[PDB]
Amino acid sequence: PPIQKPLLPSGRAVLKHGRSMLCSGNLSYDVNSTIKAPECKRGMGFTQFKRFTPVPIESGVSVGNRGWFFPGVIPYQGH
Amino acid sequence: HRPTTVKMIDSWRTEPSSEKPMWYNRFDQVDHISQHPDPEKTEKYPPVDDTRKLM
Amino acid sequence: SFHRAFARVVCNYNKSIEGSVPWYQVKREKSPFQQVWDEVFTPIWFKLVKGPYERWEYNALVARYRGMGIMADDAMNDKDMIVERALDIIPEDIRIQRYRRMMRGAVLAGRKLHLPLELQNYDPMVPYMAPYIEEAKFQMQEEQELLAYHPWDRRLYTAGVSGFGETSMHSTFLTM
Amino acid sequence: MLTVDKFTRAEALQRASNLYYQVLGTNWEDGLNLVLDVPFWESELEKVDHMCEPYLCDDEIGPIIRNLHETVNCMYACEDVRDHINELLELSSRAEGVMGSGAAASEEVENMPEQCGMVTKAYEDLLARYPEHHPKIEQTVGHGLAVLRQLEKFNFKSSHRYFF
Amino acid sequence: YYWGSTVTTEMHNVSPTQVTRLPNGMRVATQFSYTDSATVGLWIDAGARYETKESNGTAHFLERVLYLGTKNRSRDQLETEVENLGANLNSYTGREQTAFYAKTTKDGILPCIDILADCILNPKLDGDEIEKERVRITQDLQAVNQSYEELLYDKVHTACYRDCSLGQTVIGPEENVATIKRDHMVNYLYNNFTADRMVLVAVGPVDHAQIVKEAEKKFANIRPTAGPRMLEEKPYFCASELVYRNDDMGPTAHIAIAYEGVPWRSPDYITFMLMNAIIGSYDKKNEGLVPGLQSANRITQTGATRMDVGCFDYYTGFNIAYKDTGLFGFYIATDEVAVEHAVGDLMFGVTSFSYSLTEEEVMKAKRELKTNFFSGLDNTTGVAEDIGRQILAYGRRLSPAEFVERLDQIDSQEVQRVAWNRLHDAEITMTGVGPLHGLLQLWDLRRQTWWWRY
Amino acid sequence: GEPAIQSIARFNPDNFRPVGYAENIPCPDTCVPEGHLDFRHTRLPTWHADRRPF
Amino acid sequence: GKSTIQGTSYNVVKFQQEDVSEVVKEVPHFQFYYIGGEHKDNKYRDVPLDIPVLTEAPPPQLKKPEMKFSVLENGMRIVSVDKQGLTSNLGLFVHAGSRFETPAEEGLSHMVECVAFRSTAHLSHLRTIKTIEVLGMNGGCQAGREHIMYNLELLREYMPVASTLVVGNVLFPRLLPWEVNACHKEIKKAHERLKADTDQYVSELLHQTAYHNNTLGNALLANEGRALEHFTGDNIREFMMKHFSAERSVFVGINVDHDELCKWLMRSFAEYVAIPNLPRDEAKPVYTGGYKLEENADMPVCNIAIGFETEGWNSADLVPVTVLQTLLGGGGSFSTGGPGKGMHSRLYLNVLNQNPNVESCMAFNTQYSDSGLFGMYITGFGQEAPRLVDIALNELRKLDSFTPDEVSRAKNTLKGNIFMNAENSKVLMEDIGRQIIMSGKVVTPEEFAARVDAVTEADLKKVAAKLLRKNPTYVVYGDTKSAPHYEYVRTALASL
Ligand SMILES: CCCCCCCCCCCCCCCCCC(=O)OC[C@H](COP(=O)([O-])OCC(O)COP(=O)([O-])OC[C@@H](COC(=O)CCCCCCCCCCCCCCCCC)OC(=O)CCCCCCCCCCCCCCCCC)OC(=O)CCCCCCCCCCCCCCCCC
Ligand SMILES: CCCCCCCCCCCCCCCCCC(=O)OC[C@H](COP(=O)([O-])OCC(O)COP(=O)([O-])OC[C@@H](COC(=O)CCCCCCCCCCCCCCCCC)OC(=O)CCCCCCCCCCCCCCCCC)OC(=O)CCCCCCCCCCCCCCCCC
Ligand SMILES: CCCCCCCCCCCCCCCCCC(=O)OC[C@H](COP(=O)([O-])OCC(O)COP(=O)([O-])OC[C@@H](COC(=O)CCCCCCCCCCCCCCCCC)OC(=O)CCCCCCCCCCCCCCCCC)OC(=O)CCCCCCCCCCCCCCCCC
Ligand SMILES: CCCCCCCCCCCCCCCCCC(=O)OC[C@H](COP(=O)([O-])OCC(O)COP(=O)([O-])OC[C@@H](COC(=O)CCCCCCCCCCCCCCCCC)OC(=O)CCCCCCCCCCCCCCCCC)OC(=O)CCCCCCCCCCCCCCCCC
Ligand SMILES: CCCCCCCCCCCCCCCCCC(=O)OC[C@H](COP(=O)([O-])OCC[N+](C)(C)C)OC(=O)CCCCCCCCCCCCCCCCC
Ligand SMILES: CCCCCCCCCCCCCCCCCC(=O)OC[C@H](COP(=O)([O-])OCC[N+](C)(C)C)OC(=O)CCCCCCCCCCCCCCCCC
Ligand SMILES: COC1=C(OC)C(=O)C(C/C=C(\C)CC/C=C(\C)CC/C=C(\C)CC/C=C(\C)CC/C=C(\C)CC/C=C(\C)CC/C=C(\C)CCC=C(C)C)=C(C)C1=O
Repeated sequence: PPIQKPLLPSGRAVLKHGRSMLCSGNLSYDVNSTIKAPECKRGMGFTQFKRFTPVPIESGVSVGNRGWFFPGVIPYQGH
Repeated sequence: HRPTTVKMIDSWRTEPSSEKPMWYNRFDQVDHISQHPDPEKTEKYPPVDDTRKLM
Repeated sequence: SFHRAFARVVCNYNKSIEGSVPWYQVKREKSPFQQVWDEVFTPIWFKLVKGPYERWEYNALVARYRGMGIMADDAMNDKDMIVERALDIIPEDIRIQRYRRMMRGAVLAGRKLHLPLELQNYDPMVPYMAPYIEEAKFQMQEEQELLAYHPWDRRLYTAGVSGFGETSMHSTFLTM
Repeated sequence: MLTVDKFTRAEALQRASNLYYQVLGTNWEDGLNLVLDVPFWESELEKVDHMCEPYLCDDEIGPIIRNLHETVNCMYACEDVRDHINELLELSSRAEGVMGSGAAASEEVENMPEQCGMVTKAYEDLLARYPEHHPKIEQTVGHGLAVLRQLEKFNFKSSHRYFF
Repeated sequence: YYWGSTVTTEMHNVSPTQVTRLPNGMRVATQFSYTDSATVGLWIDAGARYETKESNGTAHFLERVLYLGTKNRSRDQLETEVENLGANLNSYTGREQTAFYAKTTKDGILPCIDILADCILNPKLDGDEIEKERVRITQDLQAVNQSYEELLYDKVHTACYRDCSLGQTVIGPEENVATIKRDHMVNYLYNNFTADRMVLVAVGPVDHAQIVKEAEKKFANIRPTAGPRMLEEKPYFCASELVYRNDDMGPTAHIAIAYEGVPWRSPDYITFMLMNAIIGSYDKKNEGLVPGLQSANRITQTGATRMDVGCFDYYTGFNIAYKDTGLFGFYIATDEVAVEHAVGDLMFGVTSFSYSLTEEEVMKAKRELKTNFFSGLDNTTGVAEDIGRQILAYGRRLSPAEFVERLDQIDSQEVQRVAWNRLHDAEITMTGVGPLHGLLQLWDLRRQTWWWRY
Repeated sequence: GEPAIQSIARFNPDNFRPVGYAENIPCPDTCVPEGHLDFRHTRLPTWHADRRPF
Repeated sequence: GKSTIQGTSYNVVKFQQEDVSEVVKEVPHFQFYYIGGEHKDNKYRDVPLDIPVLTEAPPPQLKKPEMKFSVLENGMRIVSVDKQGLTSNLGLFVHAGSRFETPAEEGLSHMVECVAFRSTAHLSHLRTIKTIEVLGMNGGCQAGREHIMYNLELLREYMPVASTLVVGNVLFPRLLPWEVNACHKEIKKAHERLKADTDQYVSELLHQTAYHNNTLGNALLANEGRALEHFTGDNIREFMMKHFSAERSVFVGINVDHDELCKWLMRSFAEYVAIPNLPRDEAKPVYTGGYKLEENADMPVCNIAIGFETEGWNSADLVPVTVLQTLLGGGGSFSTGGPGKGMHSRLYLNVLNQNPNVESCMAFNTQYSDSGLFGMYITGFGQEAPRLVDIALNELRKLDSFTPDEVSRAKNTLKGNIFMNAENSKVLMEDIGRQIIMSGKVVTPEEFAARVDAVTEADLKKVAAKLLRKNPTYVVYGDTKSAPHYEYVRTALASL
């Protein structure tokens, strides 16, 4: 059967701060909705490749720091 | 870290520390670390003059 | 296939020893033979050999520590990983005095001098690192079990690391 | 399947159709036919499924695959039931003794009517499960029941159609 | 190895999906749910694949203009009527399937069937509407106005399926978009939107009999059938590279690598779903509760360690299935200097399925695959998509229990057999956009599908 | 009857110190104890001769 | 019902002493290690998916979902709904948000969120997160202005494990010094996530300006400078002792059996003492209005927002103001909505269709327990700002009257939105938890529909008149170099 959600679950709250189910508009198509169906301008299918995380990519941001370095310090040969 | 190893095993002949502590098992517990005495301001044992009188 | 049969044997055996009490947590009574050996050999051996030899070594160790003005727990080498992980979490006041004692000891040892006797009346065997060694061992055992239970396959000699497990770049001869 | 061979859809259609009629045209009643051929059918069936995988929605190859799979399902089911009947008949024969004289007669089947009730129930299940293979079911299992009916007097729906 | 059955009593407690074939050949499928809202639509077997090279783009054009007025209604009247019902008409067109559905309240289920029938059967393809949409489609067609994920998704099909219509894009080439007219759209409606290719799906507080009676009344005059589609060979998978090297679009590089996959009805499809879940997805900006350095996913964990920085700003697996072919692979968005490590690590991970995959990783993946699938069936539109897509793909809807039963049988050994047969030492296609000096030749990447060890 | 959050807070490893820690652990003020030779004793007199030439 | 709490009746669940051996039998079965195994070939390896393989399925058992309410003896309220889905959504809501922070406690609510799912009395940080991962569960913690939520999404068979993990965050967390210090990283990430969402970032600017340096104006996120001084385990523990208590907490479960959920939650608090409930300073928000021009050198567009104070969720104006938001609706050029997607809202007809220079115009409406904000949000190019504000002001002056057709369309669209939003389980969980925290009561989607039908044009006029008498809050974000001054806006609205 088809998979309708990204392989990476969001894990965040669907509703925005201060907005309830009553006053959030229609979550199916509202622009601010976090679960709105994407618009198929170029057709259906690309959502399998799509990155749903709203934060833009920061190229080269470190996630492999085990506590060995302070921010802004450049490791030299791993040490 | 460089290639390294620790002997974190289940021995067949030696008990674990939880079963048999090898240290003197008498500690004082506080509610906050600030309640511990300050060694710098704490009097030590009275100095001895002979190596045979040391504690 | 014989591997499939072997895999089933391993599964059944391990399933039959789940929840077993470790040997040290069993209330064990010595056999009638070990009791006799303890009655005869152990007392004489302690009086004549073990007792005197180990007191001689222990008293020498206490003197060596007192001469350097260091504690026993200062003597631990941080090349041991448990010691390194414990030293990460010790509070600053303990850290400051540990560093000062260790620095004084090395100066004394290097210059072939000994601490003045006025400063030697202390117990060097106070276990001040024990709370942190036990925490470090707990942290390491959790990591061992939940994250290192299988020999993992990785791409070899890439990103400065051999791919055989070590995590620091350029930490072996073949990764220069 | 692990293979580097490639086939066109026309070739795949031919292979699947040939296997389908080979299985259906074979006489399932003779046990040796299934013993000798089934090893060849399985090897071919594995190849046919691999090459016909992209045509499971094809308007020609699709229906052939469904019939082929259904026929193989029925063949195994009928063989299993008839295999049990053969065992019951063989037990009855050995109970007769040497030269049918009882010279070294074995122990009889003490629950023969229960076995007949069990076999007939399985026979009915095949008919419902495989409505498009009744000719093959009657050939193997239906005929087997008729042979048993000679040994023991039991009732099954199609008994009158076998002159009982 | 077999560890038991994960089917539960709760999996059996779901309302049945009732599917009936109307005399004209239209299938009507419904599932009752205890909700105050419903989803009713028509999932049609049509798309860009079934368009010819000259007419490619007509289906997308028709989808955009279908709701812009009908012969009986007008765009303002139609939009006003839907709003008064408190509903919203939606639609999409893909390479192989298309849908026209309405999310509505309970009282609007039958009224929406009428609106959807009128749009599909009596579309008023006004020239003014067509010309305005031509401008919008033309702007959409520009690559600058497309996301890099959308570009790569189309280019993966262009590279992999050079010989067949699956390579065509849904929007179509700009030359066709410039020339499409009402007659093109009228022909496409006549040939493709026929009863035998349509499924009316209703999910909500619905009664199967009532939906069937309305469907037969409103779709009475639909064309019963069209001629059977041409018989064609298995789509040929072309191992090729299609890389757009642009060093003037910033630091991030986007790469997609594809293997030949399996069709929907393949016995191995569920295995490919599980392999897709094992690959998983990772985002440096949404790491989750578990950090990358301590992830259970092996690809994620090894990646996070590379150079003490991590070699994956984002990646995801993909498993795309069509009636007679499929694509299986991964998509990466990563720093320029990290591309060699990233493609190498995600290819080493796929090759590992053939050699050394642990039971632990498989069992975790089964649970996260089930969580994704079941959570998708929470709302009516999710259920409706599932019913419509499945009936088109399989001719029936697989129950949650059946999916779990078949998934229980799949284990590490089954994944290894399928990967060894299909993915080991296999041909690959690479596609890319952005600064890709680090990306190697296709042959170099194609040698990473097997190991010297083991 | 203590709130579990308060109870588990006490058993932080920082709250345990060996009995007698403050009365035994040395607290060095210098690495050169009194009575040991250092630069203050080896410095040459200020009237000395240049030692570079030798 | 055995106990009435804040207007709702709950069934009291008694604590019971159960031997650990007996309960272990009921814990869901799962493994972390697979040491060997019994080999079994895939029996369906040759069966195409189009052929059904499952037979003799037990008949389904369907029950109409109903919301049930229960409470433990320690005062924790339990609300669950069973829609018979296969995935559960557990949620723990605590009435301790940023609004309860004192100025010296700035950012502590966010700090609590950052230390979530770290070490507890009976589990390590690593063991908690690896358990969540191995069982396929997702979730996290989010700290708001009035509440903090812990949520997990999981297969419903593992509910006993998930409930235990969530509760451990508030029952006995070990706020160890080194674990807390590792959470200082999350503050910078939180700011980046917030600023990326332009709509949310402007919303935070509105609230800070609307409520100057008081309850609802407190910054949601902690700063990364002087705030780190009290980002400590001890400080966090003191904050939790002030606000976190079983009496201020609500556990919400979707697609979970109520009796099982109550039983397992009871077993978690049976032998432990929750944080005692203590009185706290709860001051009503002070609305001041004002303005803030926040430059973003990179953005060429100008985002403008003009807001007004609303009485909030507990007022009788909740529905009429919500209807007013749907009537005005709005939209944006970015999207091309089909029928029924706001194409005929007043803002869409009067602004988007008539002003090609307007990139987007929408009406926002935030509701809290005792206060809220209503206003218009309009975007465009920087040089257009003087005209964008005039368009927004002109629409605000048209709220004096409404046509019958507009009122009916707004009411019908609102009802559709209510019912369609409700079918999402995560939305339903967050709606229930927030409602109980705000009001102590749950209003069902059907009951809200009944209220929506009773809204008349007179109600809309009355509510709009009250909003327009408040001092406006005027936020400009992005390219602000051409926006009008605040006094221009106030004089324009001074006539009303
Ligand atoms: C006709 C003749 C035919 C001959 C055929 C012979 C065929 C032989 C086939 C052999 C096949 C190869 C076997 C290799 C095994 C390798 C295992 C390995 O590497 O494991 C590492 C593995 C690493 O484990 P780890 O977890 O990393 O670390 C464990 C921790 O350290 C802590 O673990 P723990 O705390 O759980 O403790 C576990 C415990 C477990 O310990 C045991 O169970 C081992 C007990 C061994 C006892 C041997 C006693 C022999 C006494 C002979 C008495 C003769 C009486 C004659 C009477 C005459 C009367 C007339 O271990 C210990 O307590 C410490 C072990 C120390 C091991 C030291 C190894 C030294 C090896 C070389 C010694 C000889 C060289 C010098 C002399 C050469 C010239 C003579 O170690 C273990 O697990 C422990 C295994 C220890 C095995 C030692 C075996 C020694 C055997 C000696 C045989 C002598 C024979 C003499 C015959 C005399 C006849 C007269
Ligand atoms: C105390 C309690 C009680 C104890 C009871 C003990 C019970 C065990 C004993 C009984 C064992 C019964 C075994 C039954 C076997 C069944 C056979 C059968 O039906 O086949 C099915 C069976 C399994 O079929 P399958 O189900 O498809 O599974 C495939 C896997 O093989 C399935 O295997 P796997 O996946 O499980 O992987 C393990 C695999 C592989 O396991 C291993 O190979 C273990 C490797 C471990 C490392 C070993 C390192 C080297 C150590 C050397 C130590 C030397 C010490 C010397 C000491 C001297 C001083 C004392 O094991 C086997 O292949 C099974 C071996 C079966 C027996 C035949 C081979 C035995 C070894 C013969 C060596 C003869 C040497 C002669 C030297 C002459 C010198 C002058 O077929 C085979 O695979 C068996 C054959 C394996 C290859 C053996 C070599 C064949 C050589 C052919 C030569 C052709 C020449 C042509 C010339 C043409 C010229 C024109
Ligand atoms: C009478 C006739 C009798 C005939 C008898 C015939 C008998 C035939 C005998 C045949 C040989 C049997 C040898 C058995 C050894 C068993 C030792 C054992 O218990 O190991 C457990 C032990 C696990 O220890 P652990 O404490 O549990 O965890 C280890 C880690 O701390 C933490 O572990 P972790 O799992 O957390 O870390 C992850 C990582 C851990 O990775 C490692 O542990 C790897 C360690 C570094 C390996 C590379 C060392 C650097 C290169 C050394 C060679 C330099 C020169 C070479 C070229 C010279 C050219 C002139 O694991 C993996 O990566 C898993 C996959 C590993 C395979 C990757 C395949 C591609 C690379 C190919 C090399 C490795 C092949 C497998 C090992 C072969 C062993 C012989 O594993 C190993 O010993 C690893 C292999 C290291 C030794 C490699 C030796 C290569 C051969 C050198 C020449 C030897 C000549 C001397 C005589 C040879 C004959 C005896
Ligand atoms: C009762 C009978 C008993 C008989 C007794 C004898 C038993 C037979 C076996 C004896 C030999 C055992 C071999 C053990 C292999 C261990 C492999 C291994 O694990 O290595 C990694 C391992 C490091 O462990 P690790 O850090 O855990 O590994 C993780 C890292 O990834 C590891 O990576 P890593 O980088 O940190 O460490 C790698 C490490 C590994 O290497 C080693 O440590 C040395 C290993 C090999 C040892 C030497 C083997 C020699 C034997 C073969 C030759 C025999 C010739 C005979 C000919 C006869 C003719 C008549 O270093 C290297 O790889 C250095 C490579 C340097 C190559 C430089 C070449 C020249 C430049 C390039 C080419 C030239 C330029 C181009 C020119 C072009 C022209 C145009 O090595 C060691 O720690 C062990 C080193 C060996 C220690 C001594 C072993 C003693 C063995 C016990 C028996 C001794 C009996 C007494 C013998 C007395 C002799 C007089
Ligand atoms: C009449 C008198 C009768 C006397 C009977 C003989 C009694 C002797 C018993 C002691 C010696 C044999 C047992 C040693 C146990 C320790 C070894 C062990 O466990 O290895 C650790 C490891 C196993 O480690 P592991 O992975 O199980 O982990 C255990 C780890 N610890 C210990 C820390 C808990 O062994 C191996 O790695 C593999 C060993 C393979 C087998 C080695 C040979 C075994 C002996 C074969 C017979 C050879 C001698 C006899 C031949 C004839 C001589 C004339
Ligand atoms: C009687 C006693 C007998 C005792 C017998 C003891 C035998 C011991 C023999 C030791 C041989 C060791 C060979 C190790 C090979 C290198 C390590 C390895 O596998 O790397 C994996 C790694 C990892 O591979 P990978 O699996 O990660 O591959 C990823 C993708 N690709 C394949 C594209 C790289 O391989 C390499 O990267 C190394 C390059 C390949 C090397 C291939 C083998 C070289 C063969 C040499 C040719 C000459 C042989 C002449 C012999 C004549 C006969 C005497
Ligand atoms: C079971 O019924 C049968 C079928 O099923 C209906 C068949 O299909 C078939 C057809 C099958 C075939 C043609 C296959 C080939 C068959 C073959 C070769 C024959 C198989 C049958 C046999 C060999 C018969 C089995 C053996 C015997 C009956 C034993 C023969 C010897 C006998 C009876 C001698 C024993 C005599 C004694 C013990 C008496 C001893 C006497 C004393 C002690 C007296 C002492 C006196 C003094 C004074 C001291 C047969 C033959 C059949 O019998």
